[PDB]
Amino acid sequence: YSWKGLRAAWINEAAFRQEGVAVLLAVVIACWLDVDACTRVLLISSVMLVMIVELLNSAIEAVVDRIGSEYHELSGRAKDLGSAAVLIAIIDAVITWCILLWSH
Amino acid sequence: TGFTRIIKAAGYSWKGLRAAWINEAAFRQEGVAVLLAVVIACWLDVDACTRVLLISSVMLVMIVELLNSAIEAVVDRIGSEYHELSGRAKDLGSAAVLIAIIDAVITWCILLWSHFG
Amino acid sequence: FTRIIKAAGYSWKGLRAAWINEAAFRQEGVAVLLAVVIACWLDVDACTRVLLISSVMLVMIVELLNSAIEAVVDRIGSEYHELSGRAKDLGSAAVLIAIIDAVITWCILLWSHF
Ligand SMILES: CCCCCCCC/C=C\CCCCCCCC(=O)OC[C@H](O)CO
Repeated sequence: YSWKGLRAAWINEAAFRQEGVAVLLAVVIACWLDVDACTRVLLISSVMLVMIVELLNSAIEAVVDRIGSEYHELSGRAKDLGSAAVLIAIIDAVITWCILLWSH
Repeated sequence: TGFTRIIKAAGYSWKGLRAAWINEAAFRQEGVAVLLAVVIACWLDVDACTRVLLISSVMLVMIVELLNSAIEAVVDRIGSEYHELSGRAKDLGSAAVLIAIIDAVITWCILLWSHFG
Repeated sequence: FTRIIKAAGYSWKGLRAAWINEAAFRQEGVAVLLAVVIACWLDVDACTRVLLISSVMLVMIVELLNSAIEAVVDRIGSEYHELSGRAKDLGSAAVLIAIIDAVITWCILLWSHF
């Protein structure tokens, strides 16, 4: 269950690949710069959160497709809603870094 | 076509935000509360760590609520095919949102009560 | 206040159902209680105390959403006879990242604290 999903998300969508490399990249940047623990955590928790949400949205997209092939207005709403949840996570993480980084 | 997809899903997301605000009423109310909290945190005299924690905590609520709205949208969709509905998934979704708000409340209280006397 | 009690009730019904049905959620429940007690016990600043709790809270949030997704699939697969756990896999991956995030948070904070 755990690892099975992580791989499929990495093989299929760049939206997870781009954030995936970002997560690794963010951790490196956080550890290199001399900041306090709270700042170190907030920078990686933000980027990892986007990955967390992206995985959940990817689960939503998977269910919608399994049910039917009809272009229904409710199922289409679901994939859009989940897509918005990731957007906020991206926005939140971007806002997070900018606020914290502006010191440096 | 990677550059093209950047605006593709941007359209989906923006359409999702519109869809949430119009249909979901709980998203409307929390958004009011959240947007207020964000502005307050943006004008509060606090450190960057405190400022982020104040904004992120209420932002998560919006993120969770959106996922709950997506989940409910699937249950409501499936409700077309099958007559009976436990509502067990929707209850879990509501639970998740609750914990988010609880977290946001606890985060704010702890951060303020320390920052303040 | 007309409908907000109903919403909260739904949230309670879900929490109680998750506590009984899923024993993994039971483990995460104590983890939050632990995090709260540990953070309040140890002499730490507000920002650190929040991050310790918020991490474990985040896991619990994701687990509830994951359990909600699984509850959807378990309704579908029961009647469709179609059994492809693409959703339960991605859903479980999302929880794992929450776990990892909590561990790193607890590591990074406590390592700089001591
Ligand atoms: C350094 C701090 C800021 C960066 C780190 C935090 C943000 C996540 C990383 C990259 C954003 C670009 C990659 C994602 C591109 C869009 C993905 C997308 O739209 O995915 C479809 C849908 O929105 C969901 O399923």
